[PDB]
Amino acid sequence: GSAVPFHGAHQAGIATPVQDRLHFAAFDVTTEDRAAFVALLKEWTAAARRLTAGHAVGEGAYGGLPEAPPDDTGEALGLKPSRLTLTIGFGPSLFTRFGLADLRPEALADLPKFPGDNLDRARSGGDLCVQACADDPQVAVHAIRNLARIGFGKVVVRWSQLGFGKTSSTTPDKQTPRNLLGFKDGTRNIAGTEKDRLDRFVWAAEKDGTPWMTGGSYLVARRIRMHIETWDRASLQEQEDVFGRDKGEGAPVGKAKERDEPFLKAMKPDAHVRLAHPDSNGGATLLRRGYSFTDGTDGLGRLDAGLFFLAYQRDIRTGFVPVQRNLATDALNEYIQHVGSAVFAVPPGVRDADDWWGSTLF
Amino acid sequence: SAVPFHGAHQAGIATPVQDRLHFAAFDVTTEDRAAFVALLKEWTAAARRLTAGHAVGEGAYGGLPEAPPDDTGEALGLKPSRLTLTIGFGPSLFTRFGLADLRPEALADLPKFPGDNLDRARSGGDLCVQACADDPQVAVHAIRNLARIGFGKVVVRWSQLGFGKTSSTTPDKQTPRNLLGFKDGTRNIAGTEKDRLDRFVWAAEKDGTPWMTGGSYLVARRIRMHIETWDRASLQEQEDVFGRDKGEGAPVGKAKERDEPFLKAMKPDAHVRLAHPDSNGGATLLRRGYSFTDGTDGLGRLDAGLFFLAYQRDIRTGFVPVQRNLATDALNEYIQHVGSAVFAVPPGVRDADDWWGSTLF
Ligand code: HEM
Ligand code: HEM
Repeated sequence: GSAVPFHGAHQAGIATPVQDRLHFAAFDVTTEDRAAFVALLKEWTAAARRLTAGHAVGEGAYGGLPEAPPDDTGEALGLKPSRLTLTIGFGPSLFTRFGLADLRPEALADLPKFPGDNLDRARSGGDLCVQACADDPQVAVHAIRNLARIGFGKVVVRWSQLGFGKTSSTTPDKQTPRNLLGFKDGTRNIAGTEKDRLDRFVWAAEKDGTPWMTGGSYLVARRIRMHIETWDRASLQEQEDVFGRDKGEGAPVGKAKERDEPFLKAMKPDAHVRLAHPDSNGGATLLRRGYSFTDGTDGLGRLDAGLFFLAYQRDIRTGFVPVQRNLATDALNEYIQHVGSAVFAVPPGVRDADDWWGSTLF
Repeated sequence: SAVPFHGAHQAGIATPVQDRLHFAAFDVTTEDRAAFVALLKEWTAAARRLTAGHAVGEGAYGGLPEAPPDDTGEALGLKPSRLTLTIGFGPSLFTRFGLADLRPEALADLPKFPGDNLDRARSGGDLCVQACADDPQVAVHAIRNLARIGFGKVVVRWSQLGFGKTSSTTPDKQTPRNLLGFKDGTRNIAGTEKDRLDRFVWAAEKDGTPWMTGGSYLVARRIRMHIETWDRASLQEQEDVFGRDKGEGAPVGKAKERDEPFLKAMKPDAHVRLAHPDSNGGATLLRRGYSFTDGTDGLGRLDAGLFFLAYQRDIRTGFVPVQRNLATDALNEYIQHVGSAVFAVPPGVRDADDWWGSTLF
């Protein structure tokens, strides 16, 4: 229930241990006033400082003037900080505004069309995003709700996504969670202690060619529907062939323990782990940080399940794109479909109580 | 860490309220009474396993490679997490299997209420399973696997995820707050009150339907909140809507949350005043609902609210009179009922040989 420090060279919510709950919101900007938008950014940062510490935003949830609405909507009163992190990102469409065209980073690449893509334009894109992660879903909702409220008239929510449970790990010393297909997800990720690997693969460096992004990262978000009816009638051998790990232990095929190193030649040629592995992609490596979701039924008598996939990388062109291209022949494609997509530039961290979100850009 | 599955009553009604909810309504697709009884028996065996934290059937792995696993596996390595599984039968079940004359009179259809805007697709249902647990993945895995075992005899009509408190960070006799920011549950029937449970919650044999003795009747209402509207109301408006202050949750004019309300100091259309048993001829409810937030609708608005669950000894003397009295509730300005269902929740599974529905079939 402890707090995660909000200030740093990097934003929390990336290398941070993965919290149990996600509330992800993408916003469109509805003001042309660059000065108004900057004011919003400073205001949102002040609220984030309170929220991540478990304090009410503004002057609190009650005790103000009786005839004025409370500053804080109040549903997180009495709750601990619950490891809340708030991570902000800027979509490519934002750089068409406030005369920011020349500042859009090369590494913020538009994604090409991928085979099987069936993207819903209304749950894709967005001028910016806020990733709220916490162990308590009420805490995450309260944060998004109160940010949107403060931004009323300058931003609106385009689409949002709640994840009821993580399917990723930045802490290999703790139990690896399972996704809704029943497999451990997160074994060979990048850990928050591997500061060398984070520099090489996650944080944008100054020499990369966009100085304001130094210390930031780039985020790919993909909403992926799972065909659980199809999956649930496949044999155990089929399911394990698709991945290249056994279902029970999550060990690479042929080996005994989850964390034994995969021997790719023993896997089927179209096995997910074989195709995604850095060694098959010129060393391309990703920080995976996704969550499971279910949004009711599909109206055809079945549950509707999926995975909200999130990846952080130093350069979308050298991270997500090569690996996703290599999955064109993935055996997993038979059981999933990508139905939403968006990319963001995640700026550097808020360095101290004088700094603010996006200060290096504006 | 676990809640016993067997008893005179089903668990998940008087037992401690768990942090998360996965509620699913099912429609029945078979006409064959025997095939349905067989499914009820299979479901009971699976529920025994799930509530103890074990996989269904012969497990999630280690079986014959050319066979699909009995259990879909996403709860491997998790704990029982206080999972309870509570089944109920909707009025429409009784049009099948020759059961028409066994429908309890207390399982009454709900009137249309002023301001209802009920989504047909998220209403009704031949039966329900309420899955409560401290880990949402444990609850989802239970619904996912019962549906799979039932495939071909039942389909999922609608499903709802909900959250209450998070018990790892929140003390347990701290009242949870709803998404309007007000404490919710202060004056409620507690699981410790055996006498009030008998008076108000459990069906008795003299009520008229012997096979329902020890069961209860369930009303589910999906209630959307107009969040953005609520959040623009003054603090005084919000407190006047309920008749309690927002910070402490004390009845107006009182000092503490648990001070008994003085109804005459509340506005005549305040929610607590209209819902209180003294304003409804003594009618008293066991509320056991959960908040929901499903995302955002087409207008950028927050799709969130209260998934209201009330258990009672007779719908006609429980939910119906109280809800009728809310016709003029000041709260109506900020909420809308958009889904509804009622269910007869049978008596408990007595022992290892018993099964869900045995007293009816
Ligand atoms: C529903 C969609 C997906 C599911 C169920 C899934 C499942 C898995 C599983 C079970 C593993 C093995 C354990 C681990 O090392 O984490 C894995 C590994 C991995 N996945 Fe996926 N995955 C999905 C989508 C994706 C996508 C879209 C990408 C990249 C575009 C990706 C990239 C990777 C990578 C890089 C690894 C680590 C391979 C290694 O280095 O050993 N996955 N995935
Ligand atoms: C979004 C919908 C609703 C919200 C936010 C809400 C909220 C509240 C709040 C804050 C209280 C006072 C604290 C407490 O004793 O629990 C309360 C009391 C109560 N409510 Fe509601 N309520 C809702 C719907 C309903 C409905 C539909 C019913 C019945 C049909 C109902 C019946 C009651 C009862 C019986 C009490 C106890 C009053 C007393 O005995 O002091 N509520 N509710």
